[PDB]
Amino acid sequence: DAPPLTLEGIKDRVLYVLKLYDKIDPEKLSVNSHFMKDLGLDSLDQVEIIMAMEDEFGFEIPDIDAEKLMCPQEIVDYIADKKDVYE
Amino acid sequence: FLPSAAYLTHQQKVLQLYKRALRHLESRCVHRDKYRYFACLLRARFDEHKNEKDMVKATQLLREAEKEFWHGQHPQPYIFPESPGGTSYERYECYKVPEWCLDDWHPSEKAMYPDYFAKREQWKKLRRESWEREVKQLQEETPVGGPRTEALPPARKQGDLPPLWWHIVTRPRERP
Amino acid sequence: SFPKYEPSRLASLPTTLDPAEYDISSETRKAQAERLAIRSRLKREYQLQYNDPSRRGVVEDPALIRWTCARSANVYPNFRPNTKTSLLGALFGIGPLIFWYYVFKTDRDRKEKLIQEGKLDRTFNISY
Amino acid sequence: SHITKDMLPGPYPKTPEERAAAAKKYNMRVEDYEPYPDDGMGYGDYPKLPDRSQQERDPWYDWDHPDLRLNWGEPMHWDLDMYIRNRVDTSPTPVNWNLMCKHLFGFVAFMLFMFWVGETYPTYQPVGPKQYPYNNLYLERGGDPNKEPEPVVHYEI
Amino acid sequence: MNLFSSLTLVTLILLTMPIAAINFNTHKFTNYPLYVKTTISCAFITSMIPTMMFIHTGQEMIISNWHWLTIQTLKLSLSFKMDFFSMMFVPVALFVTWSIMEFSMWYMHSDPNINQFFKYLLLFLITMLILVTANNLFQLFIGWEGVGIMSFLLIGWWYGRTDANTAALQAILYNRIGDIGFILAMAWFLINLNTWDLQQIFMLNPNDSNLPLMGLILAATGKSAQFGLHPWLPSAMEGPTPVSALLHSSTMVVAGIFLLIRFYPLTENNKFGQSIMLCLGAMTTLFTAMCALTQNDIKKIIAFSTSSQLGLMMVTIGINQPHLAFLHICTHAFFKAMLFMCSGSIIHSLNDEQDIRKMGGLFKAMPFTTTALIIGSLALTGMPFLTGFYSKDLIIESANTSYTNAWALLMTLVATSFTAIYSTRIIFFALLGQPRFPTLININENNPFLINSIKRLLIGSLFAGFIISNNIPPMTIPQMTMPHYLKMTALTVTILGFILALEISNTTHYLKFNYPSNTFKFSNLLGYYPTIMHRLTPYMNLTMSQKSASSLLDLIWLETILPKTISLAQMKMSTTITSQKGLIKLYFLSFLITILISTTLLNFHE
Amino acid sequence: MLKYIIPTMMLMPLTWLSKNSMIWINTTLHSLLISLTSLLLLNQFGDNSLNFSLTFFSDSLSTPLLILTMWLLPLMLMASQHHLSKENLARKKLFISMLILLQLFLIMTFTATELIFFYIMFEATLVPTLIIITRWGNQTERLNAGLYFLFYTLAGSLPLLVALIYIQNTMGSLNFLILQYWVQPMPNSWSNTFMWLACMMAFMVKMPLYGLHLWLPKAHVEAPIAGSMVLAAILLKLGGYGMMRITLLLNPITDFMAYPFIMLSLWGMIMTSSICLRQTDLKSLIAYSSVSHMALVIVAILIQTPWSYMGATALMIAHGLTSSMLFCLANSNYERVHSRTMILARGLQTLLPLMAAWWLLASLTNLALPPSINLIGELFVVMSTFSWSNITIILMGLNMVITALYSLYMLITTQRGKHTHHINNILPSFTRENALMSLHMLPLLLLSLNPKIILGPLY
Amino acid sequence: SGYTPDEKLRLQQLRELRRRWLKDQELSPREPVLPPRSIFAFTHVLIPVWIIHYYLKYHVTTKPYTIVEKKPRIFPGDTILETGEVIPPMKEFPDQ
Repeated sequence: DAPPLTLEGIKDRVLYVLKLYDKIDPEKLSVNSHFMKDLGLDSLDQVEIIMAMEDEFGFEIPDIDAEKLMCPQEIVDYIADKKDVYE
Repeated sequence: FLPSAAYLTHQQKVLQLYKRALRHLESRCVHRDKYRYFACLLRARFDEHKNEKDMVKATQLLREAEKEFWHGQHPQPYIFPESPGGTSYERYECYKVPEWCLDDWHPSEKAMYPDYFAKREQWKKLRRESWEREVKQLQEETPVGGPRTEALPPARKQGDLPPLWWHIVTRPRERP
Repeated sequence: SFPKYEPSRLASLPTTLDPAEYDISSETRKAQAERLAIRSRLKREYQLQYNDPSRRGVVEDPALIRWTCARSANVYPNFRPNTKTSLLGALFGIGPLIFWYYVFKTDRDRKEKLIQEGKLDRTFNISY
Repeated sequence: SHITKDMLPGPYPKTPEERAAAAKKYNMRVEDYEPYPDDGMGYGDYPKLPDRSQQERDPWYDWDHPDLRLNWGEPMHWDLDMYIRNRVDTSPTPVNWNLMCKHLFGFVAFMLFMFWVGETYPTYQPVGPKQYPYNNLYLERGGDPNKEPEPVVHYEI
Repeated sequence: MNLFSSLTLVTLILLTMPIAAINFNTHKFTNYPLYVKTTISCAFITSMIPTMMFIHTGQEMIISNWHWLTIQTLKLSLSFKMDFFSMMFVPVALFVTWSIMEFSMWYMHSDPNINQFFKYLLLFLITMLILVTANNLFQLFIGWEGVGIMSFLLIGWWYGRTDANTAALQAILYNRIGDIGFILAMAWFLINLNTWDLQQIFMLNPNDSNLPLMGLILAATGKSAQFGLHPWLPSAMEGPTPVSALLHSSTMVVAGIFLLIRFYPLTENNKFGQSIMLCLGAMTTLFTAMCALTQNDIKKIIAFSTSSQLGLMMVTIGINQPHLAFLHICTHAFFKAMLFMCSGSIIHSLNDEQDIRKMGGLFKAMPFTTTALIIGSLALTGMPFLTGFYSKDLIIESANTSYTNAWALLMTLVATSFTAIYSTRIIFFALLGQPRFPTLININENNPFLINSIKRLLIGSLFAGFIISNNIPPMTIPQMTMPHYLKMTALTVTILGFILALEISNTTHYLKFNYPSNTFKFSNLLGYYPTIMHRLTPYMNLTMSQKSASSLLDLIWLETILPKTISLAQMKMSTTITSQKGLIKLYFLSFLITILISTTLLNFHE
Repeated sequence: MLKYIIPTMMLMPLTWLSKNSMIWINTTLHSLLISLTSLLLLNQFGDNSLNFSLTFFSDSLSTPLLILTMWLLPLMLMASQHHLSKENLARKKLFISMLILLQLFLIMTFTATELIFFYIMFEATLVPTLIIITRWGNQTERLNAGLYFLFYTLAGSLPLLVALIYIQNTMGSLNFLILQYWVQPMPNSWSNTFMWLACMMAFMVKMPLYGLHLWLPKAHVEAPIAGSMVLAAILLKLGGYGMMRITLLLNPITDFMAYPFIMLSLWGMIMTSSICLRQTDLKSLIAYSSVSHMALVIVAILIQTPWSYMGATALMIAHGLTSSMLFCLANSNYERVHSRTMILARGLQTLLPLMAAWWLLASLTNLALPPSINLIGELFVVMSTFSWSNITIILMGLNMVITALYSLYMLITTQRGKHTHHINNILPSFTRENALMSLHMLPLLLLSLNPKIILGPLY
Repeated sequence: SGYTPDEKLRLQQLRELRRRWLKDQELSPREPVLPPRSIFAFTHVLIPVWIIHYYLKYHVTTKPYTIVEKKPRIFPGDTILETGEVIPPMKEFPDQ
């Protein structure tokens, strides 16, 4: 029992649950858009978003990674490192 | 206790405390709605005396926070079924056969699998060809005599693959 | 609000309330950086000697060999007979021996004098 | 090969050269190296460690030996064989240690005490004994077909 | 009867073909699971007959052949007896394990080491059968250690996973404690009664029944996960799922009290022993009851539940009522086989979460296993009046109507209330709440194998307890004459537990943030027993083996006492004698002192 | 039996005048033929033992041990390649001929008429094993190990000769038949105590007991596989055999002076099981296992029940087979990685899949596999010692628990949990290792079927 | 904070290499593998029954002290099959 993933679908689901969140906009919601650069939201709220990622996908990401995600592209890249779905 | 640096940060210590407190609060609180309530309560508790610019008072109240947190820990946390100490923890290690093997098959089994073995052979030639001169020129010239980090710069200038790539790229899938 | 979590040799002390991760002066910063340089040098040497495609044999850790040779052969030197070590040896070797010897004295004298009286439970006691 | 200077003869005196060569051979900081000291218990001049090392060394560091907690270069602990996971869990307990042992022993003493109080205070019900018909199952108890038949009978009440 | 003996021996022998078949394969099989399933079904259709012939007939017989070591006044052959409980207990185990074959076809469907798995599982069944059929006690010992080591292998199936081999080591160590108890009983039997043969044992029942009974108690607590020797049971739940189902549903978990059932004329006497029986079982029951609250691992929850049921069976052995305990074995076996199978179906269908944290709303998420789990946890404590009514409630009726401890009855009281309340808790946290598990769902249980397995075991859970309880001869005097609040008291305890857990769930709905009042700690950190013992006693022997054995008795001190003194003495005598510098006057003065010391000191002429 | 001695004299020059790549098959084949030829031995019946000549007589104590020796030879003779294939042809011939000469003195030792001949062939057994382990020890202290071995076994076995000449000139001839008929109780003097302590102490040293077992770990970690298996199985069980024969005389004082040997045996068995629980260097674990089982053998000898003797000889044969198998497993691990340690080579469930079956089966045979001969021996010894004392069952069962424990840890340290993924030089499982394991364990299960052979003369 | 761009470059090269490796592991030549080259239940339920029923009659009953019953139960309303006599039944019940 193991349905394999896809790159586009996991990007869509990450951007989906980001768009569910409050203090950002659905207007300019880019995968290639950082957090401290243009959005200005908190590092505290950044790790809240990290926790939302983990509670969707059911595994920890460690602390030395947790400093250095900062954007949804590297989020999708690191969960693609974990689950390793590269057809 | 980290690969790149030596000390975390003050803020990184506070951040790890926040993540572990949020995790232990998950494990304490069922039904998810009062959990969202108490999570906003703890977010406000960090909002109480966040923005001070002291050092000694900051680390002192952080110590007292650690004391009242080690009191307020849940004893059997809901760790995910991939965590160390969890439920899987290399659950499928039975089929995590390493990739240095499989050369010692009988060649009848190589006649069974022609295409994968020929492509692994050209991977191996790619491994051996781009190995000594450039990669070891980087790893013998480009750092200081003290390395002072566990990272490595890529093959950033001209040519081949970034150094020491083999047993990190060529690894099992972690899920057969 | 808390009894400060007394540690023991069994119960460990967690990494939060150290409290040595608080007044981290630049001497200790320098020491942690030196320890990081140590681990960096070790893992760099290992990863050099490890990823070689022409390499066939084992990695030959001298730390494991050093621990084994210290644990087995490098015990008998260095030795000095201390009075505390000698008394602890004669207590941990002869104490239980004379203890079980006294109890075998006791049980055998009781059983042999009981069967010399003849009042054993030997209604049938074949498989001796 | 294997140089003789990678064994460990001799103890910790004297303090410049022994600690120097220990930092050399053990790959450690000089003040981080600690002799035991020597007390006639062998031990050579082997390093003293922080001595827990297994519920320490948190797993997300991703070192080289994952089920050994090594790094391929370490002072391995002298008593490492007791330390490894699957052998002894040296975790920080959630509560205490003395509070744990005292309340467990108190619970055991309480339960065994009430067991002895039960052993002097049985249950019984308003029921007499069983009036077995034939001399309390004689000839189907121990036997004696001609030795001792005994006159004893119940009277109906 | 040639028919009767022949059919029992072929129920033995049909569980011998598949192991040697795949060891004689030298090919590639595909439907070896189907082969094992159909031969277990064949074993069941053979073993259904002799029970029917038994209750129709009686004729309670023993078979024995292939003797070896007729050495002294005994002889031991492969020797087993088909009697009442040892005959009707076989088809229950066969049918339960047939369901487990189905559930293992589903559960391990994507893991191609299934052939070695079914070989280990079949050999475990064979060893358990050889245990439960025997009267020659050495064959009991064979089956005893064999199911211990097959339990080791099935727990440590997943190599890797330090939890697994840790658990398996703990289990096998506590089973060696069972082994020392059993061999003490064996030694007393050999030396005093010339053999270990229950015919001769029950022909000559002595009044000194103290040392073998203590051996029996130690074997019982080593096998049946009792107070102080329990914690290998949740540790054993750390294995795979149908592994745990077979391992602690029917097989391997009742075998300790099975021996005490088997020795019932031996334990007709020595009321000191039955007092120890019931007090020990009450201790297990309430201890695992108080530990059983506040736990969030479903396998460990059902482990605590079956430990409590084993405690009630120990009570049932303590009162002179062995046949109620055997009926509880059968009902409990069907019951928690079905229960483990249901919960494992849920967990494997829902991405191996397994935890009550992030479990809640699974009502109307697929309704088949929800019906299964509510029939299970309702049949727990015996909703009147069902299969689980009969066993547990005749247990408590005979317990209250006896010369009991007057503390053990209170233990059964409070622990029956406690198993009612965690039954309510496991239902409410498993099905009824809000659905808490992440998105990208795999919500399905469509499988013909699984629906037929759950199907046939709940159908067994409806009828077979009543069917077994009816057509058996009452080997005891039934009490059946109770005052007020002595027969209704089971229903009273279960309904008050339902109300108490109902208001616990009402407080669970609220938002309060209650504080850990340290009964929380004592109930959720396992009663502190695995923590304290597994940090104390491994530290003891491993510290003494370092200090005393390694560095203090054998190596360094023995090499100083025997070789060193001799070798250094000879070295010093050499360096004193042969280190004479080469003079001449010294040698002739040595001649002179030799002549003088031979003449005048120790004379030789006189 | 002379028809068993003389083909071994014929088997020696076979090795010499066979040529290159021709010695090996001839020696292996013909020693297997001798295994058939002395499988034909067991004619023993009823009242007496099978007794043919002034030269020879064989008990059913000597029968399974002699069959075990000649069966263990060709298995070993195949086992000792891969470490002398690169050596010289002449040195290879010297090695194989030394093994054959050692077998010859083993058979001479087992079928001795008078105990003087037993002593001569006893130290004749002693001498070539030294040469084997010293010429091919393959570790830096084979010097110290051979030195300890020869000095302990001589200087413990030295007053035995004096005591045998004393029994010669006090009671007529020393043949075991007439000594069986001309025994008489020699009561509590002090010279009787010294003489008993001399004979029993010599064979104590041969077992070894706990008091001076220290030569035995070095003699198994610093020896090749052939001398290791010969040493452990045939030499230690030969010491037990010799004590079994000499203990027929000197019955009246063993109740007075047999107490402290029982004590040191039991407490040293417990301490040996403790010390093997923790150590590294996997090869040594089998050696301390041997010390534990032979302490159990010694307890079984000094209590004097026929139950005890039958369990003793069962434990002898079973631990001989188990320890030789487990030595060859450790040799296979040492051929894979050049470590000899315990924590380095890990994993090996993935790699070498049917090697796991043999490790599991070996740890089962150490674990007292429930119909195995090992459990039969341990069980009957526990029976006889619980007859001897009602309180010593505590130490026996504590030995049982720790025995299961260290056998299981010996299993799961090496072949459980994680492959270290840096070794990458192991060859796949050879047919040689699996062939040697099928040669080890099929006879053990056959003897587990009908064990009326392996029970001793008090059957 | 975040990555240094050297780590970004290194990691994107490892993106390309790791994707190429895991795609190369995905084989499909349309053929991964290639090989170069009632009565069932009848035997498996009759044949051990035949062998054991043959074994349990002749040899094992010529061994004398072999398999033995616990005797059937006879009641005061029964009769013996082989010899043949009834048992005189029990007397009056009354005041049941």
